[PDB]
Amino acid sequence: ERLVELVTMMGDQGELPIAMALANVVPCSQWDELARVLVTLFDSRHLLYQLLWNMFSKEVELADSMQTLFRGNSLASKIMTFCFKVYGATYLQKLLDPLSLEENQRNLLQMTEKFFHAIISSSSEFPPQLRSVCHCLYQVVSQRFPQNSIGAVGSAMFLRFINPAIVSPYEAPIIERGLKLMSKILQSIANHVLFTKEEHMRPFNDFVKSNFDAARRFFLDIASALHRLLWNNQEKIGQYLSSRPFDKMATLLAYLGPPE
Repeated sequence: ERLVELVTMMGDQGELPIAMALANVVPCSQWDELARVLVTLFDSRHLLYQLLWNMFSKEVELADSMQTLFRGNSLASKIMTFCFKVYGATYLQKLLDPLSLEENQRNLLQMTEKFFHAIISSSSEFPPQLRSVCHCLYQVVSQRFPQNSIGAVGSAMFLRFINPAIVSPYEAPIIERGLKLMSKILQSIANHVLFTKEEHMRPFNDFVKSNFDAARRFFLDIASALHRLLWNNQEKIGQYLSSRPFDKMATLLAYLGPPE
């Protein structure tokens, strides 16, 4: 059963040719899947950060200054969001899994101060396989944008790792909404952005700006086998390859063909 290696020495090809082809080509919908795949199998051959560095580099020469960066779902934010999940569903599980508008306003800060507080002093217990994913992202961003640029790491994390799990504890209205608003405050901190038109959160705009430098310290500290895809897209991930990696692809596949 050496379909297991041959198809892996295939995807893991050096230069990234069969992967820039699977990506430039594979179905828009099938990108959540292509990320589970690409990420999980480049880890195992020790070439992860050649995969991440590629997918980040490209989606950085897009952007238009880096506040559009990694927000929304291209195939690099999906890859990203995956590294985040897999590698850190423990820290975030054991960092969180301890779980009259002047009283409904003196309280949303006493917990937010306490929650955010755990966040930004728990970098000592930050998993080291993630430090390298952030370090990686960090220096790619910096290739182009050193107007902060640690800020991109910080927005990417809070938006797509913490705040997901804080709103809904499903990846781990009374308290549920009492989390969603902390989540509004905490994204405001990460983003270096104040409340304007949305004028019920106007009041916390001073809690937000009091620990934006405090949130950078911690960002700065923590940054320092399916196939069905191939077989179903083979004449197009070969017409692509025409600008012997394909011969290898086309001979391997001639030797297979999946039932379902």
